Amino acid sequence: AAPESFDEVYKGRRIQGRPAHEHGGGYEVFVDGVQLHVMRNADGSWISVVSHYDPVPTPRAAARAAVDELQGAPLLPF
Amino acid sequence: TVRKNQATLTADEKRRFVAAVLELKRSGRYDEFVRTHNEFIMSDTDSGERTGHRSPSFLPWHRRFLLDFEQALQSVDSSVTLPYWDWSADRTVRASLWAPDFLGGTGRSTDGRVMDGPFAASTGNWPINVRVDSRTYLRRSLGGSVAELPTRAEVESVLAISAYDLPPYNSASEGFRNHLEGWRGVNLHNRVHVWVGGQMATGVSPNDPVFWLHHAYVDKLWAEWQRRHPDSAYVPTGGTPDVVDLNETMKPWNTVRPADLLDHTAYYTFDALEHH
Ligand SMILES: [Cu+2]
Ligand SMILES: [Cu+2]
Ligand SMILES: [Cu+2]
Ligand SMILES: [Cu+2]
Repeated sequence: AAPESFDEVYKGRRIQGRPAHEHGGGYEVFVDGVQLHVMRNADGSWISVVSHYDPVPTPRAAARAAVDELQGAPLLPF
Repeated sequence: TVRKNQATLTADEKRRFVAAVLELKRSGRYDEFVRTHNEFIMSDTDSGERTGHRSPSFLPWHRRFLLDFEQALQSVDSSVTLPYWDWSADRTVRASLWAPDFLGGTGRSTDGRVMDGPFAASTGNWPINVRVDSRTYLRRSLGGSVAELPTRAEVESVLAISAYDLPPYNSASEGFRNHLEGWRGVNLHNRVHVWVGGQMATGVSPNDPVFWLHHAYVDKLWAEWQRRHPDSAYVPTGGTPDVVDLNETMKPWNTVRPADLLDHTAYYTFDALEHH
């Protein structure tokens, strides 16, 4: 099965995840309501387009890593 | 064309490489390389079609992408070739790579902005246009997100792997390609992207000109592996769904196969490449 959904405020920003030029993805992540491209690796880990060489265990971890990367910057829709 | 270790370029060579890169940026050509790479990074998946990354064609695909970029550079200045960055050796921020006469240094701590070198946003000459967030300036955090670049010993461990790639031909594979790419093992190529940080850690990593020098050394390590293993060759060799087999053509070009790219000497040589 896909991971569970999530919704929290992380470093002042709303991150959400939910099961569902770029790929499939059976999972969607948003940062302040803007979709963040994320992808699942064969081993179960996740990456996003702003950390695409750095596997993290879960989609929330990928959302949080994107907030850390963005340093307050609005995401652009993909 | 000879590809040289960046650490050995003369002042004139550095100057001409920087100027050719900036002219490709000015003319709009540079950004379309950034966009091509991001499209493939976002579409290559372990369970579906995969061509530029996480798959056997990661190496020939980047070889041809770098050849496209080198040819575009040469269209501006035919003397210029892509240099390579041996990150096993030049592993500190004090490498001349990161000097103001070449690529510029790390980003300031507030916002990651590169403040010197020819690609600093303040020059007016390096807008970040193909991007996934609002920021339009080049960013780096050298050594920020991972402490250390791969070491020579770590590279040697990867070069000793005899099989080119193995089923399932994706980020879970054993074999040389995936250990070089870095999804399994001590991690070579992926970890360098993470160590530079900034746009180099993202799907729009060719925004940083170091992308090319990184991939030129990854490409040299493929050549080195071929010399250590003359009895090993690209796999798979036919009929594999979702994966570019040896004699199948590759997107976006559609007119070239891994088979056409195995021998770099058809296109370029290195300043030094040990024999078998
Ligand atoms: Cu992706
Ligand atoms: Cu790539
Ligand atoms: Cu890369
Ligand atoms: Cu022999």
